[PDB]
Amino acid sequence: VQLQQSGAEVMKPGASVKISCKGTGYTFSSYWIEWVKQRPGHGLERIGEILPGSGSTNYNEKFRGKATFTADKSSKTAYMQLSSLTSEDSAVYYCARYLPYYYAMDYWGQGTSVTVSSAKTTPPSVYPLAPGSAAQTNSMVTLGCLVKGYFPEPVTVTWNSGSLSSGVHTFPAVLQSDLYTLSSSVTVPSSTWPSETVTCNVAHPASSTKVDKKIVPR
Amino acid sequence: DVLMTQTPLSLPVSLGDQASISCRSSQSIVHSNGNTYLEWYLQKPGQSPKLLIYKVSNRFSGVPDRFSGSGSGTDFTLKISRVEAEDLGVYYCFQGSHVPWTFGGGTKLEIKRADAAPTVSIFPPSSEQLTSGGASVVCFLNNFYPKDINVKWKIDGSERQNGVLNSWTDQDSKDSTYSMSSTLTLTKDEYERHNSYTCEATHKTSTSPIVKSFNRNE
Amino acid sequence: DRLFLWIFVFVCVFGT
Amino acid sequence: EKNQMMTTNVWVKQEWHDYKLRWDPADYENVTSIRIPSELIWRPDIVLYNNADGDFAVTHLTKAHLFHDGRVQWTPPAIYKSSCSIDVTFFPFDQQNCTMKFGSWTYDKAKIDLVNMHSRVDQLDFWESGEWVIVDAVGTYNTRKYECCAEIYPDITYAFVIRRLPLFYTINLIIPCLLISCLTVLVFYLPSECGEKITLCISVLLSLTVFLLLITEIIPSTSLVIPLIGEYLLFTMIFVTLSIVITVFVLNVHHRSPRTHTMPTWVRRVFLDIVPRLLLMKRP
Amino acid sequence: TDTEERLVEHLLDPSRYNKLIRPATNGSELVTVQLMVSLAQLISVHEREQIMTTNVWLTQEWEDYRLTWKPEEFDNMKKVRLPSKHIWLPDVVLYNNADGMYEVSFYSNAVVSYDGSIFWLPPAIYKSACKIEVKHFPFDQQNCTMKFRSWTYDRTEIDLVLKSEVASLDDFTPSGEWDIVALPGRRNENPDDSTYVDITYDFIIRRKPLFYTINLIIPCVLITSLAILVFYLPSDCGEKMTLCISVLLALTVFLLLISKIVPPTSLDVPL
Amino acid sequence: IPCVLITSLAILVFYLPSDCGEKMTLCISVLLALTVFLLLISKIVPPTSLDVPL
Amino acid sequence: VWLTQEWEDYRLTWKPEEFDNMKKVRLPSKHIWLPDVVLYNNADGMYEVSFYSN
Ligand SMILES: *[C@@H]1O[C@H](CO)[C@@H](O[C@@H]2O[C@H](CO)[C@@H](O[C@@H]3O[C@H](CO)[C@@H](O)[C@H](O[C@H]4O[C@H](CO)[C@@H](O)[C@H](O)[C@@H]4O)[C@@H]3O)[C@H](O)[C@H]2NC(C)=O)[C@H](O)[C@H]1NC(C)=O
Ligand SMILES: *[C@@H]1O[C@H](CO)[C@@H](O)[C@H](O)[C@H]1NC(C)=O
Ligand SMILES: *[C@@H]1O[C@H](CO)[C@@H](O)[C@H](O)[C@H]1NC(C)=O
Ligand SMILES: CC(=O)OCC[N+](C)(C)C
Repeated sequence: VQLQQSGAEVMKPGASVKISCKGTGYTFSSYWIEWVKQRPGHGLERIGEILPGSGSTNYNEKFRGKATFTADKSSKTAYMQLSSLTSEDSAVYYCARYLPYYYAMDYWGQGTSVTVSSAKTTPPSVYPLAPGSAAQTNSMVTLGCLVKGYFPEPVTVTWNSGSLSSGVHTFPAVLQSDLYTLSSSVTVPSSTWPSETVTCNVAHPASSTKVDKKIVPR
Repeated sequence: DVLMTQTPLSLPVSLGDQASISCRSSQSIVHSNGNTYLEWYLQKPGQSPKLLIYKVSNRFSGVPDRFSGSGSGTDFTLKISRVEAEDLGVYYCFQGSHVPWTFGGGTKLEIKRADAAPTVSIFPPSSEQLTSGGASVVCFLNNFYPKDINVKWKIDGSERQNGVLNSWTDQDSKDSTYSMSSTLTLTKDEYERHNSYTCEATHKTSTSPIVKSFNRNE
Repeated sequence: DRLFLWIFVFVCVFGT
Repeated sequence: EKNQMMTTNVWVKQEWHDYKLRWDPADYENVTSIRIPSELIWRPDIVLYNNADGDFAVTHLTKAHLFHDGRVQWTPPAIYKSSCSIDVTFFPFDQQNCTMKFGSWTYDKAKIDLVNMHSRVDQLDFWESGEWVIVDAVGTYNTRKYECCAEIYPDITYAFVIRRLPLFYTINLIIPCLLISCLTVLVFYLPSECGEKITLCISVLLSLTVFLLLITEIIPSTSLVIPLIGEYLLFTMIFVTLSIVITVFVLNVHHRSPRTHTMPTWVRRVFLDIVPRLLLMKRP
Repeated sequence: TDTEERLVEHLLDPSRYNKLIRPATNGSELVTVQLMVSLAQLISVHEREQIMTTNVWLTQEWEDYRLTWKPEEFDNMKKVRLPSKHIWLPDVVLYNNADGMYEVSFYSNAVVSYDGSIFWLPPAIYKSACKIEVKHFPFDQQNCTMKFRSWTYDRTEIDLVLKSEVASLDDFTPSGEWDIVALPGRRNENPDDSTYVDITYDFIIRRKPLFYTINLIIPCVLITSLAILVFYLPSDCGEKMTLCISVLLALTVFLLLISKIVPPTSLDVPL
Repeated sequence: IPCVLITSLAILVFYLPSDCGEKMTLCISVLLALTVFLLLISKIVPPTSLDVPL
Repeated sequence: VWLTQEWEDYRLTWKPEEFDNMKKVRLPSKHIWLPDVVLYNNADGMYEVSFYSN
């Protein structure tokens, strides 16, 4: 069996989005479809369920009136339509099988990330950083690579053909006011930093952008 | 809606240790037929959840035998005999007895080990930042443990809280440590007016906060 | 009958 | 309406061609058509899909009319008990829509195809009932695919729109209920010294409850919609129960004396100065 | 067509086809029958006599080596429709029926593939006895089962098999009084018998309570709320007896009606 | 249980004062309720004359 | 009910070795001699069994 969900979405606040879950390899009409919301922060929340066979649907108190379930029997697809969107609705939505009181929710969808924001597509703005001038130089020193003013996710940062993969600590993106960013620092020997060349890459498949800015000593 | 509470919110336990997660219900979730419909789901990072235990006395197919469960009408617990690296993730308790059905709060699982001191670093802006007209100040803390970490943006005798970013990294695999990259975005009109920039960070390993600072005047 | 009114109100409340 | 079934007496007119049952009337004394038992020849297996406590297929098996050019005409009778969802929001002024779905059971569209003999159900020999009127009865041709089978199966679905004639239930339920409802407010104009307020309000409540129960023996036990008459009866029952509570309270207030009660000053002021004046009722 | 009628005559020729003999070769091999229930409507649940009425399509599939032919010898025909009354059938019946109607309603044709595969999908109106749980009426949830067995051949001759783990709802019409929850099927054997096999379907159904709430529960609460008023009624009005006797009458009537609807049996009494 | 409850009220009429003006209501109601239950029981049992239910 | 019935019909014997060691077969009850055993004290006038199985 297999549950296939629709692709990622990006909608402005106040709009409505309809994401679909399509199942195959089993009797679609005889299994409930459970909808689960996972806010990026933490926690799993059950929006509700629908039985495609009949029209029966259930909703959690927190989502009553916010979401509506519909199912198509000809094509093995179930839809969830989200009402007026807000920034709080940005999360990953999962669809899963379920037969109450018997074998329960053993197959899940891939996940359909939804982003709500008024911003538009923006390419990365990588600003490489180097150790401060006023700082003692020891055997070990970190590196600096920054990306900011980009939208939407994801952005991949790597070195020159993976020159130095291990020892890096890439951090999750965060919003300042309207756009995301990213940070990544890696440690290289002080005898290698000025001698060997180290650079961080940036890739924005959504914006079809790729940048390569080397960092040099101050 | 029946509310389900999980304790502890986190459970650091080294490899091979006994792990106990308890889920408690706001009401009895026993069913007439004789079975109690409680389920435990594990979601490793970047993956959809998986079914581990259903009808706690029972267990799903394809899961290691170490997992087990037990409980009564209102108290339930899950036990892991021997913990391993692949067992890291988040565990949720799901009740399938009273409509609507609700998930648990989620109990993240960590592996404990010898705590290591942070390797703090501060990176001033770059030339491209000056040309653009910004001031990207980033403070780095790499390979530290445990989460008892706090960073303070003390600048030239003044502590700045507005515009302070928080972003840490999940426990790694090779090192099983944490990291964090807080930033303070400044403007050219204000970046030059101040002289001394310091990043005060405190950790359990070294009770006295570690100091790393530089001065603009050079 | 006031005493019995008290008693019956109590029992009717418990009937909930 | 209670069991959501419709019983009809119909003639299932069928007509097809058989290539083997052909002859030249010149070779048989100008015999142009015969009548033969319908069980000696091939027939289509048309069945009622939404059967409910009836027969899925035709069982009488009357004789078929066979013509010399191969045409076969078969018009057997059938009694059908189909399922149809009943809507009683406006009962007894309600209009129902009961459908009948007919199709071949084991032949797909590539082997047997249906043709509307006529869009409108024939009513030239209809026997009027006196309870319903057939507003409209049209057959629609549909094709759809089932999970059993890889081929398309056609069907003709007949939608019977029937309107109830309301006089009977009007007289026997609606107007008695209105007459009872006319009495729900009288208890407040009855003097407290008559000693008959409780009789009146209790009788009204019990009669309303009996009529609600009588109504419940007709309508289907479905939770999708609530009849308007049922809602009106329930709300009238609630307000009559409230009036009984108020009547007990008023009777208690009326029989009060200085030997058992003291009148608060605020009670005196309110109910002897303001409310009497607001109601346009002035003490002597 | 001439070829089709030639093939039909050849396949059903009673000289070389006996419909009363199991199509088992090699001596004492078993015939596997695939089974699958499809629900079209839940016509009614009658709590009083504990009977469920359903309109189901009972898919049956098996192999008959005597109904084989070579397509090249018959104009390249791949399948044919044979009347199910003139071929061997597995006597699969609803074993836990009520009123004694074991069999199917229609007896449609069977679709026969050239390789010998039989496909049979006859409609049926079934009545099955199921225990009713009245304790939580009108918020009750029933568990009514359908048991399917061959009453002629034991497990040594035909083995029943489930085509799917659930009953199908691909062509269902929603009830309007009962909500469908789950329709799982299971294949059962008896470890102490060795000749017993059946396939059972559980219909977990949930009652939609609005109708009986509005029409029974609220009036009951209204009448119960008047039970206390008698003690606030002054003794001078001369109406205490009327009130209390009328309340007792109404309560007795409602008890009798509810008992007519949902009988209190020994195991459980409705709350 | 309904029959026992009704029959327990048979003697109450003799403790009811003549001034309350409600003896007839109680005794008539008791009689009619008993008659109704007797009729219901008659509907339940077969209409045979070999013996009377206790 | 199931009305279990058993008797001997000497005319329905065979040697198993001549028939591939078959020990029993199913014959349609309509085609063999049956003892016509029925319920005499029935009401509604139904005497025989429901299906006439093998
Ligand atoms: C609807 O009614 C049907 C019929 O009554 C009912 O089916 C029964 O369900 C029970 C519960 O699952 C079955 O009993 C179980 O059978 C399994 C299979 O062998 C056993 O493994 C079970 O024992 C284990 O599990 C128990 C619970 O975890 C433990 O307590 C026990 O110690 C074992 O670990 C248990 O015996 C029973 O076999 C079926 N009966 C039939 C005829 O199918 C169904 O459950 C009802 N459904 C609802 C929703 O009410
Ligand atoms: C044959 O009979 C029909 C009546 O069915 C008549 O109309 C027709 O003229 C006749 N023809 C001949 C040649 O007798
Ligand atoms: C009656 O119902 C059928 C099927 O639901 C629908 O096609 C038709 O439009 C309906 N007619 C009316 C008048 O409601
Ligand atoms: C082939 C066969 O028996 O089909 C029956 C079901 N139907 C009418 C939906 C196709």
